[PDB]
Amino acid sequence: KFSKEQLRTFQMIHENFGRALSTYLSGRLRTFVDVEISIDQLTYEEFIRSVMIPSFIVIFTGDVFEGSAIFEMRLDLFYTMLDIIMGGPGENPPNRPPTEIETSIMRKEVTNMLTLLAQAWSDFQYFIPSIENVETNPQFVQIVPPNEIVLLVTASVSWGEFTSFINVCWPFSLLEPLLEKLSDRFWM
Amino acid sequence: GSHMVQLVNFLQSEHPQTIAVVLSYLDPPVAAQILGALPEELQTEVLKRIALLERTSPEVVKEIERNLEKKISGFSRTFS
Repeated sequence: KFSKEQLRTFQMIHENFGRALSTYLSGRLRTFVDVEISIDQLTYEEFIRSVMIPSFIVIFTGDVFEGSAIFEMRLDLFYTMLDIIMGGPGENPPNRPPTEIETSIMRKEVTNMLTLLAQAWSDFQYFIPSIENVETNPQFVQIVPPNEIVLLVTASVSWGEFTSFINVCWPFSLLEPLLEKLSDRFWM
Repeated sequence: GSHMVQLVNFLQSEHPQTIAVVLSYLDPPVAAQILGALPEELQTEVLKRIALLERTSPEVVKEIERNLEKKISGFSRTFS
């Protein structure tokens, strides 16, 4: 359950994550990439189902983190990106699960990406993202009980006639410890 | 031979671009062989791409390299 005060906190942070992100995707893709951040509260079951099968999911955590989060990228952007960083244009996004090199090359891509997220957070809780597991099928992750609420961070990656989404799933069972210390005792 | 076959069974999967890169460095006639042992859906594709490779990356190549060399039983000259 989230506060209407704490919500404005996360908006400020992640909005910033989209700024460095916008500038990262642009430097990868080699052409301008606008990114618009949207954030919302949703049931974990309600999010996990809005994930298209198959897709590229990466469940991560940090050192000071108690639990784990999700960083999902829709396959169209995924394959568009791989096409680029390999000397190609990126005109056809295939509809299958990424292979050995595909996932291995894209892993390091979401690590850099994940880092900036950790940097937009540096003012509240610095952390060094350490990616736990990668899975191509969502009905296989089940991070925490399906009823819990999540802070879903949505990033509208657009450019050209193209437009996809990058989601960061911030569970409440990971936000409660730093919720009470940072947005409550000294701030309030 | 055993090379070409593993390289095809392996390359058949990969992105039309992924193949495009690997085959790029390959020996031209051996290139046409694999490029040949693939279905016409990708030939045309892999080939359109192999044409448009002005670019070149030292970390993705050296990644694919360190990936075949631990899947295909031995990468030779070409990529060396």
